[PDB]
Amino acid sequence: TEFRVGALQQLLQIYQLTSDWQKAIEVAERLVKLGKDKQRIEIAHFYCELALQQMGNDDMDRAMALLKKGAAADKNSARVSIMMGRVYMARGDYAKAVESLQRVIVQDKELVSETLEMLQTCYQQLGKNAEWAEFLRRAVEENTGAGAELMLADILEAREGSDAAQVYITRQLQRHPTMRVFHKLMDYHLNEAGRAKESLMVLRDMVGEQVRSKPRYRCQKCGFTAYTLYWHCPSCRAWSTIKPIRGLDGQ
Amino acid sequence: DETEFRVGALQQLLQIYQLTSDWQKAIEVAERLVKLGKDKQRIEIAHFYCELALQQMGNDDMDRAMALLKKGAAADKNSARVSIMMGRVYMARGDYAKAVESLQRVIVQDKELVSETLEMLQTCYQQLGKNAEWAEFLRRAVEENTGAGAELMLADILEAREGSDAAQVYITRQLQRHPTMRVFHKLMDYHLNEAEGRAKESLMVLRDMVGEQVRSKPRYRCQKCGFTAYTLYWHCPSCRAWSTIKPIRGLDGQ
Ligand SMILES: [Zn+2]
Ligand SMILES: [Zn+2]
Repeated sequence: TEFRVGALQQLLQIYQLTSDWQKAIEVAERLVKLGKDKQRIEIAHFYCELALQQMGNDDMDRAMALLKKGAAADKNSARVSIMMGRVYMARGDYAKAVESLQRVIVQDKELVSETLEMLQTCYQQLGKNAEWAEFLRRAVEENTGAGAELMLADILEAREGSDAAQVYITRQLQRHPTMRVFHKLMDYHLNEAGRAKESLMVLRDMVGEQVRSKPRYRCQKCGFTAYTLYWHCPSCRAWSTIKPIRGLDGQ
Repeated sequence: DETEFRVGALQQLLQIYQLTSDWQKAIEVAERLVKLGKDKQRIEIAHFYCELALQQMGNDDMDRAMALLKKGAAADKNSARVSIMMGRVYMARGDYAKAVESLQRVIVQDKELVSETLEMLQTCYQQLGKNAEWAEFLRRAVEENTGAGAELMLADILEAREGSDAAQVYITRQLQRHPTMRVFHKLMDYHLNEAEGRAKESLMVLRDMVGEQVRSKPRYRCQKCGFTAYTLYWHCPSCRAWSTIKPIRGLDGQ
């Protein structure tokens, strides 16, 4: 309908700036039927933002209703799976929280790293700590990143000591080299007491400065970078474009 | 119009000829588009010549290749690839004086490719006995942030005069001013050199792991499509662009 699509697109952008998510859905729904299948992705995020402000009213069940509408809009949205997970955890339904959250593996494998702080407090309190270490082991070799590698490395330093963990990360750091796991060299720093002990911790600190100063996430549209995760990019105003930085300088 | 139709047909011939490595036929079509007003083709014309000069360099015909390179220089005054290939031609003919001249034109044509000229220039300056001027060129190159290759080159030269310690404090300075895994790797070698006692074994295994990443990581990336490569490809196998592959800058690279 020519100029009418332009007016909707503007209205759609302005309604997100004014954090008017319900109005943003109305405009986005019209664009979906006008041929803009890409706004399907953004409608699910709008239900996620609506649900977020329903959680601030404690109406956790109305929030869960918004998330199911969001899942209806985007089956592949990993954000709805994470938020439905937080709900099932709030209710103590730790089994259903693992059934979602693990949906992220099929939805966006670059975001499985985000479901690991939860799913840990889910396997714990479900009584399945051994099944958890198997999940991490199957996640590290599936290449989830330095996050899963170090969560697994912690479990072993407590089950089998500081010596069997040093030999573990050495093998994994070959298979998947990353500067963060190399920093875990403290394992060598637990020994060695001469002139080189005073030569090795200076090398570690150099690595340590880079581990904390280097950003953790980058937008795939523009170059935006941050230490935490954003669903909406504060530079190009896109959705689902910020993923963890994969590489030596990252995870 | 009738001219816009003919332009579109030349572009189709130029595409088919690039794709078949028919550089001679590609130059003919490209020269026609230049006549019509598409001057940006002169960039593709110089690469077409450099592909031909690469054919003649494979038959030890340095005079035929240098003739083609002069034609490429005439099409593209700014092609840094021409300057480098004329360095290889002068150097095989023993003309090390002229080799420095064309290789150094890269500083103007494409500052991101100067690191690709350092090893031949180091060879040109030792053959002329101008090893002291090479050091001055390198200090200027390190300060203009040419890369870890220049930083490491200057660090061997700084050892050939004042040894360790003196070269180390320079590297630790450059490492802080410009962190790279590669320079970090060299800093590790300075810390075990003249420093055995079961901690060297701890450091030596860490230095190997770093060096294992230095020898095996790709150093080049296409700026247009992000394709990475171990060699400097002038024609990007992925997106087929010309002179988009540059050395990877950063921690992962120079
Ligand atoms: Zn962005
Ligand atoms: Zn490319």
